[PDB]
Amino acid sequence: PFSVKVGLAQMLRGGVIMDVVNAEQARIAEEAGACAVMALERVPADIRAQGGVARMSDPQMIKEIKQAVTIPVMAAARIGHFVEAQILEAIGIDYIDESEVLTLADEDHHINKHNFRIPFVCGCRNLGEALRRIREGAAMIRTKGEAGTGNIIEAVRHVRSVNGDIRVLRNMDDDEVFTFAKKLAAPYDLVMQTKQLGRLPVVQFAAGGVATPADAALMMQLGCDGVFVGIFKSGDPARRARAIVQAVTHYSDPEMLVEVSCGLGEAM
Amino acid sequence: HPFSVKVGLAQVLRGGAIVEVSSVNQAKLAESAGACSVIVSDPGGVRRMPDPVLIKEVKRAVSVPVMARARVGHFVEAQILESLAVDYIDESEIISVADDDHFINKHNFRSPFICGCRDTGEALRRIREGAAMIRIQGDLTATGNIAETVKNVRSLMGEVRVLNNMDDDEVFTFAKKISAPYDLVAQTKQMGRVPVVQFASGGITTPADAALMMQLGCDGVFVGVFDGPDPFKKLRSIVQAVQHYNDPHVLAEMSSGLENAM
Amino acid sequence: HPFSVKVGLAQVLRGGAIVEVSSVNQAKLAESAGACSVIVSDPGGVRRMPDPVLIKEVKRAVSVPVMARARVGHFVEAQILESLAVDYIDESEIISVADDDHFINKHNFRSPFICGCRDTGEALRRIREGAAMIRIQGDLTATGNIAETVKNVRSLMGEVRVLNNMDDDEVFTFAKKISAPYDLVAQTKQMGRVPVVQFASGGITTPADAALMMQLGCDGVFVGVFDGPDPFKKLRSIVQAVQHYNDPHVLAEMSSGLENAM
Amino acid sequence: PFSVKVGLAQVLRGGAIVEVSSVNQAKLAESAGACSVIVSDPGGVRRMPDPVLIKEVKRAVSVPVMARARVGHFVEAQILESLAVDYIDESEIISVADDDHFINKHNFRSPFICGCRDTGEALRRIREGAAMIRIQGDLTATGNIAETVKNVRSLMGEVRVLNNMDDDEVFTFAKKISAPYDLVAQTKQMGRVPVVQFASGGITTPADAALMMQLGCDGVFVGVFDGPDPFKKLRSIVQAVQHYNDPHVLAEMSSGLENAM
Amino acid sequence: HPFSVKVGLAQVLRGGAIVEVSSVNQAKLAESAGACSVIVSDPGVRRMPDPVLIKEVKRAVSVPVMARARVGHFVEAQILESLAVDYIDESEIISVADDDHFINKHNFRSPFICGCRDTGEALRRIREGAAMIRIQGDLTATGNIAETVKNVRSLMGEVRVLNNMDDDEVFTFAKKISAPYDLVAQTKQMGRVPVVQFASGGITTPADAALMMQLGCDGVFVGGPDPFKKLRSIVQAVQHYNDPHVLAEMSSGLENAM
Repeated sequence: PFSVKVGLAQMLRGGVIMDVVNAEQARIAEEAGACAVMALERVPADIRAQGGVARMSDPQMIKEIKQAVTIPVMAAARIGHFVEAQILEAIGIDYIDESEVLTLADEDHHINKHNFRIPFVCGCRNLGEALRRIREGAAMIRTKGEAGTGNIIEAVRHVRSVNGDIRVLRNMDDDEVFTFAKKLAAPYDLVMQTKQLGRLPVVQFAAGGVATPADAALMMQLGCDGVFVGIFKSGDPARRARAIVQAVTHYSDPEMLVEVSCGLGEAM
Repeated sequence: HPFSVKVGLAQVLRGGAIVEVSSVNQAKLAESAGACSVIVSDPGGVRRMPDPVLIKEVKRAVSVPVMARARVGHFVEAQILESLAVDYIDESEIISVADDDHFINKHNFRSPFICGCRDTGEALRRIREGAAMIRIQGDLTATGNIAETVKNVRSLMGEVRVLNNMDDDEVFTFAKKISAPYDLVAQTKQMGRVPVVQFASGGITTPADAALMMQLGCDGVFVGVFDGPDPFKKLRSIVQAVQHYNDPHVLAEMSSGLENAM
Repeated sequence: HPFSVKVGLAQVLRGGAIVEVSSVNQAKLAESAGACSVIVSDPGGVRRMPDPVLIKEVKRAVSVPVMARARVGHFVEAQILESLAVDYIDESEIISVADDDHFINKHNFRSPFICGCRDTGEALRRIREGAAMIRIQGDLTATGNIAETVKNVRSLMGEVRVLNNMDDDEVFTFAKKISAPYDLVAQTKQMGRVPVVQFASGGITTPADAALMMQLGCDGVFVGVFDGPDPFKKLRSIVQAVQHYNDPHVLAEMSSGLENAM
Repeated sequence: PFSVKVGLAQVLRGGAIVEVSSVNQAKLAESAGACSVIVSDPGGVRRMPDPVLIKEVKRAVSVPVMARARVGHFVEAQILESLAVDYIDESEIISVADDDHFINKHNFRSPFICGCRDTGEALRRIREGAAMIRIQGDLTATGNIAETVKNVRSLMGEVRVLNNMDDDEVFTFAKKISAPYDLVAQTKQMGRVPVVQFASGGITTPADAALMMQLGCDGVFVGVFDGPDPFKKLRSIVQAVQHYNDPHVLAEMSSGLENAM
Repeated sequence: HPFSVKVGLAQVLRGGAIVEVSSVNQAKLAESAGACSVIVSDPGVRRMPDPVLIKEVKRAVSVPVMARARVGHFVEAQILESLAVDYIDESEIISVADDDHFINKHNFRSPFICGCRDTGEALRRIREGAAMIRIQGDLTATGNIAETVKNVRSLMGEVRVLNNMDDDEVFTFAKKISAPYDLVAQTKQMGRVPVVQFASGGITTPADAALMMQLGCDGVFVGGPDPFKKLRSIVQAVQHYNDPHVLAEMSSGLENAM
């Protein structure tokens, strides 16, 4: 059943997930080629700027969305808040994001995502942190990045961190992986498994600081399966959104990138 | 002992929420929504035991047990509350400490006391002084954040598990380390539980928060609901939540169109 | 190599000023005053490569070569600029870094890149990645102060002099210390120069500033003139200044009744 | 085949293992109830023992013969596997030849034992490929069991903590002790180290030996010869491990042994 | 290149053991046991060996003869080249004559070996003109192979990191190990350090010598009991570093090590 949740997330490759806080928006996201939406109650820029405790979103607003778009719907559940998760599985969302963008609810432990028949997406900033979330049940990893700044510098750090040590791992002396696992503080099986496969045995995405087409495409060029975006804090949400989507599906095509970035308006 | 009788009184709260009120209006609402008790409170500035005319008014406006807080170590304040004949006293680190070296000698009262804690020794030490009930202090302030609360419930429950399965020979050294009375440690081991009702408190703000504490293994929660948009609605939900914690479809409905939390 | 061809393209800028513009109006002014190029810029907040519609508009409004900046390590941004067919890309630490561990692999582009530097190893490291031109970073910000710029030009030129006259046996250890590729070090020694066009930038604000950089031995300057009172006038003067740097009587006239600098 | 080596090592439960440096010593040890012997010819650099010596011992006794390799010195272990030892001890008592990596024990047919100071360490030697764990104490010939008791208690105690821990909290527990998560769940469900667990270091008397056993170990190592009459001392310790919960047995066993070390 | 040529000269030593001698007698012993070459020495301040010595040893044997110069002692090297040794070891085992600069080995015709503790150090020696790299272990006669192993590992390890590394990230990699980027890029392609790579430092037993070989080395250096026997054993060990059966018979009764 893990194999299957993993599988369920394969459908997302080459995808651009978008954060939303209402139907109008979610409608805008699909209406622009957003492979999935991730409903909330505040976008991360506003979370940083407006403070307060950020928690799961109210069912209502999660339902009013899931009933306005055909594409998968995700929702955030405070790290460690297994009961917020529950309430989400019940309500019938496609994916749950145990999101460090929301107010950490347990400093010592993450939700046990296995005890769920619904697939989880966890944040990460490096290989270990990713191999640990996967062991807890996460089916689909993403990068922590930097949430609510419009600066993409941290996603880059992270993406590179992980791909980096992965490549280090791929060609490591077989007798040296043990030690590598200790220093990574990660489960030896999952390591050897990432070694064999040369990548993260689950769908990997970029998140945090993606603000222009060039950003999204850099992630893809760096080696990501897709990107997250939090788009509505810009000037014309549609154009930009369609552009970012177009960007991920033509990431290796400069000529098109130039086209899709043309007069998109003021970013964040 | 008269201690068991008190421990016994606090058991009839198991499976309930305890709401914090500062008027009569607020108490008449909490009881309506199904609170199994209301704790009377004043509300920077120095915070003390609330006025007796107010503790008197609530006690009257509701049929549920009435609790009131006393400053830590303020045994005279506690004598007054007892005199007023309220059902429980909470020696509450939420208001202004009055003795930073000593808590009330709770064995000198007829009233069952509650004390807050952040870990197991704190709880066993409060108990040994005569607390007949414990609550994991958590994040004081009106922070609406359960983290510290979860941290503190986790520390406790977990510390008790370690204790439960411990080699008897090591329990001495364990008692020394958490700074708790050995025999109350040995007790807690025998029963694999803290010998008193154990509630969660601090930062509970959503049906979900409340049900999480219960699933962590608590006997109920405190909520401090009137800094919300629909206090009756939200309060009902939290009661329902605590009452049906293992029921996600129920938890889902309670959380629906709830209005703004804090 | 295709590298010499690029190095070659940047040589036709020798003896010029490169002005920073953010509109079409500003570009049509810089070219009028005799700028041998204009670099297109956005302008706290995060600073990125400017909009292509704007890089397109300038490219059209002027007959002088067009430069644009890309964030450090933002190779996709650079791919876009190349695609737009601008003449030069400046991997610019002036806007928001995008990769703090790696710069663009500039050998993967047809475009000649510029990179900033504060010392010799920084410049040789940028070159080895494929910079075809160097500029002494200086005081970023719009500080109007050349000090850091002079500091950085001085460090460079001087470091090269030390290198020039060095015992060949010691150049290895020298290469290690400034953290630069030995063979590009050995090159720089052979030619007693940095194998690429070397401009000054940062804090240039007066004809005099501009002529000082030139006298220090640079190949030209960047100026970032529109936060002044008469940008055309001042800009003319700086061009004249750079063009006639060793002529004090000329420098004097250019500086006359100039209006307020920044 | 790992379960095969794990299974093999089990035939040591109940035993005392004696460090010998000659045939004359390996014999005394067998002829006193040693359930196995561990060969070495012993500051300076201490290495694998001489293959000749090992053959003499192996021939001079029927009990399983064990030998020492330096940590991370696989080849020394290839050699030992070649001469056909029944067990190889990748032992820190001997000059470490790799400070960053241990022998990849799953590349060998022979069963490996390793040392540990805590649960995490044992679980790491095991994932590497040890089929048996010994809890060390003093690496120096000190005759003091203190550190040994520390490490046996530490080991047992974490296993007990883990034995009853909320499933949701094992992950973080596996992080904090830097152990492979699944060997930690295996260890939880079993309530014990998935391999044979011997005490080692400082054991000098019947009481010492019998204390480790009462503490939960499956047997003990001893290094006896540091004494007045090693034959009597050795039988004593064996008997001690054999009858560990019987105080009258232990009193008799300890009576007039001569001086220890 | 004249460097390529030098790199070729050391490649004859591939697969051998290099015994460290300080007499004619030792050099003979060493030669019979099958030492691919011998490195001359004397044993305070340790210097280039005495040219009478290096001449008696050259005549006494038929295998390549090496000798040690002090780090940065370019003259000492000029001398060795003149009396026609086959290889020069600019060796940190004898006293350092220049703390900041190494011999500019390119200015020589005789091929140089240099020590190293990691990849940055090795490449740096190579740029200066080392044609061969030897790991460094314990500089003393500690008969302990530990540091040696650490340094073969670090080297083998970062090369493997290097081979697979994103090309854009190699510049920064070059900087962090203070290495000439263009040798780092060569090394990456070759998935190897472009010269012979001998372990040295604390090889005391056949097992040790063989371990070094199984870790990827091209050969080893080696510094009472029964020298000829032990020497034969270590040579045998490097020649059959995969035959645990031969490693076994080889090591049997080699008498006491150091």
